[PDB]
Amino acid sequence: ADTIVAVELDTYPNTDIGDPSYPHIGIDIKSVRSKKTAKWNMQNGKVGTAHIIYNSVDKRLSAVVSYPNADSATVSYDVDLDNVLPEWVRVGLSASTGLYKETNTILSWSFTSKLKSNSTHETNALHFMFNQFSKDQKDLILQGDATTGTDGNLELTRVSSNGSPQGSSVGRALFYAPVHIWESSAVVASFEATFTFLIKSPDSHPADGIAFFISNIDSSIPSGSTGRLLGLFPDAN
Amino acid sequence: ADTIVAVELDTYPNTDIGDPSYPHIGIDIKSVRSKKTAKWNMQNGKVGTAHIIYNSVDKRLSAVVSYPNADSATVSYDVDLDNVLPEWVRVGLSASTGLYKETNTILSWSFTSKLKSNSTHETNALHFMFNQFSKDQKDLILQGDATTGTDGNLELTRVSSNGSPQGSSVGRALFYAPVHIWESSAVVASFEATFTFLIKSPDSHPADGIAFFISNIDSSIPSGSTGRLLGLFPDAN
Amino acid sequence: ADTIVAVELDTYPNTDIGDPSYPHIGIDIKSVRSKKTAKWNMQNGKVGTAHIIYNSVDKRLSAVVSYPNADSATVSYDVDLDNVLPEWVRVGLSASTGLYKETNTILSWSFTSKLKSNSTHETNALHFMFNQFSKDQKDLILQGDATTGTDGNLELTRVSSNGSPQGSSVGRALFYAPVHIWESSAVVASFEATFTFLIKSPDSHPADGIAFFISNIDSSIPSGSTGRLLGLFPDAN
Amino acid sequence: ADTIVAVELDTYPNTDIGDPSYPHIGIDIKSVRSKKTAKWNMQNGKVGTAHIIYNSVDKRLSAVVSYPNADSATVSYDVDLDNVLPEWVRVGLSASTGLYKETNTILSWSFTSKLKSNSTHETNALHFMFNQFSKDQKDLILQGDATTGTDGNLELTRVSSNGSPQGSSVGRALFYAPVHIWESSAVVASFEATFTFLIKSPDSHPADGIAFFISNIDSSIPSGSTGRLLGLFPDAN
Repeated sequence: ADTIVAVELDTYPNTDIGDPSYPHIGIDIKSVRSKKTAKWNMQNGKVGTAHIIYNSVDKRLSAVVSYPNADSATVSYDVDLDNVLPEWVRVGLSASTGLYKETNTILSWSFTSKLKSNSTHETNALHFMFNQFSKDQKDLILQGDATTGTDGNLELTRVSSNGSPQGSSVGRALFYAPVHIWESSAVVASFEATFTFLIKSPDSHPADGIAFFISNIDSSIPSGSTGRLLGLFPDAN
Repeated sequence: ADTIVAVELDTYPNTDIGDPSYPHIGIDIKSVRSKKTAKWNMQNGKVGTAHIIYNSVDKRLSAVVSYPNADSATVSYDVDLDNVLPEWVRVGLSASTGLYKETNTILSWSFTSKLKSNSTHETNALHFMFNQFSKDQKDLILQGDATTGTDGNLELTRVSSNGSPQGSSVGRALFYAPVHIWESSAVVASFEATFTFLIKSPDSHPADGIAFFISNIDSSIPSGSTGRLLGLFPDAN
Repeated sequence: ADTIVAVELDTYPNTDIGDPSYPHIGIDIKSVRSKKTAKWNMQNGKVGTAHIIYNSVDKRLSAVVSYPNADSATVSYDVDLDNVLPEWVRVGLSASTGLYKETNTILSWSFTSKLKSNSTHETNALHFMFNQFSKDQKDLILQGDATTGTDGNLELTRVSSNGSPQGSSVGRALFYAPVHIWESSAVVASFEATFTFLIKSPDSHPADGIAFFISNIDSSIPSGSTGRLLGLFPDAN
Repeated sequence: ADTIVAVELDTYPNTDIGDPSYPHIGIDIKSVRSKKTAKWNMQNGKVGTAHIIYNSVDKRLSAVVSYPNADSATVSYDVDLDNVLPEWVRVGLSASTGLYKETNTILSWSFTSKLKSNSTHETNALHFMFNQFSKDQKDLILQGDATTGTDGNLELTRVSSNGSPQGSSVGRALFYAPVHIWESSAVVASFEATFTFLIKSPDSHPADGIAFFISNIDSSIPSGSTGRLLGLFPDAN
């Protein structure tokens, strides 16, 4: 029943559901079948960085993903988020594995949201930055297999003692406080998110991916959303 | 049972419990009997601004209160907050009225918290800014008589339709997300808070005050904490 | 010879050079003949707010202008700033009067610029905020008739002792430090500017306007750029 | 003739001028003879981080220096900066070598300054962050042997082609824009600086150190200020 808007880092393409034949970054609006995609030259075992931006004037959701010493990949999609999401939402990170696997490690995550009203100097804002995750992270709602504190990192999916990633795993982390993305008097609403990740797999075909998402505040992991469903969607429709 | 650290803007001095004979700003550490106070030339009906700062290196809690076109009042107290408060806390605003009354209106509130670890570029941070309050403020926990949306403001205590403040009222507003003020690897922890208020009363002796406070995450208004207890303390001890 | 990109608040339309028949907001790219315009319901004597945003991924310059209690005006233009401006630029405010006049008062101005590289956590940033201007503002380059300190405000054009605006006046204020808007390794470059202004005139036809601009670092007021040229352009071509 | 306030990371103690017998961090107020010092367990070849903080209410300059996986060193000194420095200043980094040497590499540098007035919401601020230095850094004033762009870093002292540090070298980098640290209506003025450095030397006795400093805007490297004088002082008095 959840309303999901997500930017996915898809490591394992599922050609049967519309995905192109290569790893890619995509913009999902209420469906795992990305509205827009871009080729992503994913690097197994390297730390990458994803930047997501949006503003209510342009109504364009854009994302850039890069690795040090390499060219970046970019994808954009024209979408009015006020027509898709509710006034109050929660933001988070999600990841999954299935028959194929990979570590879905988050080393840092920052988010800034601003609502500027027509009143003079009337700016509402929220900003959080995690460069370090502790074992008891009270400002995060951890769902599924997600855990914090392992090396000061956030492990979205299960990783065994020896560091090996596990299959059929799903986990998400949402910021505790709801985020206001629309107000009747707002002249401009905008946000920017940044996260660094480490996707590693002993396999030649790692899976399934990581996604930054925005949802209704009471969002929970849908049943059997491991694998291609990224812990965000109930089905492949 | 709550653990309270507060900076109070005391409009009605209670000489019977140690308060000096004039309105004052004070620093309360687990007791309504301020550890330190400073004369405050309170102005009925004018908008004022309070700034509170602290850092774990200096271990000094300081606050400054001012009104436009006037000199400010300042108070400081040497206190190691790690020895008083738990690792995770919630921050908020509290106010009360008793036999004497006043409006306890908050027009804006900002807070910034930073935890810097010994790891290179390892900074965790939280920042929120409210310059406008809407009727349904989901990122705030409103307790007691506190309400939002009235003129885009936060009314900590009850105010009737005609704008007149009510007696025997108590209310608090806490930010939804818990705040991390200590971590084993932190080299410096600091915060700064700023809020603008409007205290107005048709009476010559307005009461009782507004306080910025930090407490255990599950803090609630103590029984019969109206009046001099500022919705923070269970007794005058 | 200067390279100018500007967002103008045009109070006096010059139909002879292409302007629509009403006050408007426009986006100027190296010419006073706006590439794009939008109707602006200017209010004589009221304080307004302008917000300008841009990012290198979307390559879209957008601006929103509003007044309290009123609907806002918005204008956007698709332009790659890297193809127009040099790597290093200076940002500022400009205003002019001619036969017709108005006060071109700036009460506040903020600017944030970010350059994010492909290196992990490699973010360069610049941010300044002026909510108050002092008589000797060393971090601003004042050109022409611009002065600071009058009521803690920045007066872009000459205003006499009695508060009356003067005709045939031109002035600009640029931030002292050059701003970096492009780097070979940058994956995303973005900026946002906000300023509050007070345009007042004893006349029914106030003139000429205020503009936020970006230019080459050594930019100076072109000869005879009073009136319609806004202290930015050498001619009306 | 310059007015200097500095926080030094002294790698080579000069017992003849008062320094303790070990590497240390010190707070210098117009003299190379530190007002206060603290033992610093310097690590040759490791990247460290220094944090400096101050505010006009407490009038206490504090600094913390740390390395990953190690305990930090801290030093504080009670000093009213308004009684030492002029209203407008420039901030920067300085370093030197003499008969003994070391690399004085800066990998990142951030600074935030705030001036809060008694007027409602009257906050002036300046913030810059360098996580990357380019060959032509126009927003920095480089003095002496200082250069940028080498590996995206700032080399305060001369380093040859093969990476070996050179002796008798001195260099400084100041932020281009002057910084306002006092205003007649300011109720609180504060700043915080953070920089990461890499001090490496092929020698067992590296020298001489790095210092974060604040000075009059027109400050220049004093004659023969190599070695123990850190490019900041004209003599050892």
